[PDB]
Amino acid sequence: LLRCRLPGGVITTKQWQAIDKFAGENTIYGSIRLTNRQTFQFHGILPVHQMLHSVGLDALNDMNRNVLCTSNPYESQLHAEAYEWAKKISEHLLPTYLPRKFKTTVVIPPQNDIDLHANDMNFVAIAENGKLVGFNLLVGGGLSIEHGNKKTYARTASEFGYLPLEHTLAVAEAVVTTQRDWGNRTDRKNAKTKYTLERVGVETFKAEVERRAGIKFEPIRPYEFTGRGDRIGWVKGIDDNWHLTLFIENGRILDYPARPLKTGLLEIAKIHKGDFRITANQNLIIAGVPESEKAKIEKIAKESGLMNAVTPQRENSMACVSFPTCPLAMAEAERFLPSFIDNIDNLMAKHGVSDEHIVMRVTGCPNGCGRAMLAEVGLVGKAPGRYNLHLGGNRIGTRIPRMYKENITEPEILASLDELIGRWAKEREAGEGFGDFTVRAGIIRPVLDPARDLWD
Ligand code: SRM
Ligand code: SF4
Ligand SMILES: [K+]
Repeated sequence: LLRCRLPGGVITTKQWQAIDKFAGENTIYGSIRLTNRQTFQFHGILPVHQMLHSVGLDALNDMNRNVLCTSNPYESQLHAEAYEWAKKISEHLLPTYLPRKFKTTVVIPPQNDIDLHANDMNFVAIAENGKLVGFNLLVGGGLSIEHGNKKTYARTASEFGYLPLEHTLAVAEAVVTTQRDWGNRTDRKNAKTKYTLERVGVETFKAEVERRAGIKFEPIRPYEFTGRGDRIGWVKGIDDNWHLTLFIENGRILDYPARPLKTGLLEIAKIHKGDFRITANQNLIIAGVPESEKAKIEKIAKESGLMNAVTPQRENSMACVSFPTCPLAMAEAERFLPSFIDNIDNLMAKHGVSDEHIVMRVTGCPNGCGRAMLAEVGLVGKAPGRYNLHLGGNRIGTRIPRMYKENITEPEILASLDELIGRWAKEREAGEGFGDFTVRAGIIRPVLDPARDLWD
């Protein structure tokens, strides 16, 4: 279990070949596991720092996790600057000791693919005339909970205000230090930023950040999100460039009988002009493909089974690693997701909603790595084969789903969804998401203030 610092999930084709080699020859599993934080993991390492350092990669006292950045913006030209900033914040935050681990993102509306509400500090990019002018700052997200411990809770980030580009690093540093100083000095399970904010208050925390940064926040600049999914397939970039996002189930890159996913990515890496981008949805973008090269790349991806069509449901589902490698796993996640979505796909077809999707996530234990606490339908592992079923989040990921059923099995989960999906298929308003529908139709009460109303 070794993880690399890879801001924005951008990795070169050279770096890819290096990690592909190591993964194959020096680990028990032989796989490359793309994570939902835009980096990769090796499992069962049997020097790695030299191998990493040799291609210019460094694995993260340092409570800082990988800084995320919207991987495939609709306004393609914005990525370069946003990525440059994610990278600078990353280097800037590198060693103070944080009470708990600190997570940061750079978001480019209208996409919340990085799932900002699961993070401590978020910089939402504001652009004027194709140029970034500043960031809206949202602080305090965190999903980790402890079963039956009403003192823990998932929380969404709070808006602090807008800041011109020039103040970015000063503000980033100020949030980190304020949290470091005010974080709970006694208990580890309450030292996270989401808890500090609720203890001292957003305005109190905010005022301190302004004092330390040497700035005064301006009012929030308008922004909205329309989704969190990747743009599977070919999308037109800038110039004559194209981006091919490949759906990779569970982000597990391995050669399977008749689906040489790993070798395929190696073949592509060898002829690929630009680089790759690991997404927050555990997928991979082959970025900067000249129009003339599309066919070459597509042929390989197609042959290798990297372009096998899946339903929109499968593309919008996610699970954490869990067993067999995670020591904290309570129930299967990555290994349960595939057949579970086979079941959900059947249910979607049965109700005539096969072209629809429900943001569905499974996390193997309450730590919440699979980000089930920001899903429309979240499954939270409680024991072997048993999960807590949560409903009521929304497509864009700005609402925490309340627990609907507790410690139930797959057959029980499937029966409840069969029924709920049916009602949604028939009673929903035009373009209404499943999560919103369960809340509208009174199937589940919404979570309006997590620190106070998440638990029944
Ligand atoms: C690989 C990854 C899951 C995935 O399927 O993509 C994952 C995997 C693990 N996470 Fe996580 N976490 C990962 C994203 C997150 C997220 C979601 C996110 O950041 O977008 C969360 C929820 C958000 C949050 O932090 O509140 C998350 C909250 C945790 C926690 C609980 C943190 C807390 O504040 O209490 C732990 C346990 C701990 O650190 O104590 C943890 C622990 C772990 C460990 C490293 C278990 C351990 O401590 O020994 C898991 C490794 C399993 C394995 O065998 O590989 N992981 N984990 C995601 C790796 C991110 C990365 O590259 O660093
Ligand atoms: S949610 Fe739990 S089981 Fe899943 S990877 Fe994180 S710590 Fe392990
Ligand atoms: K995926």
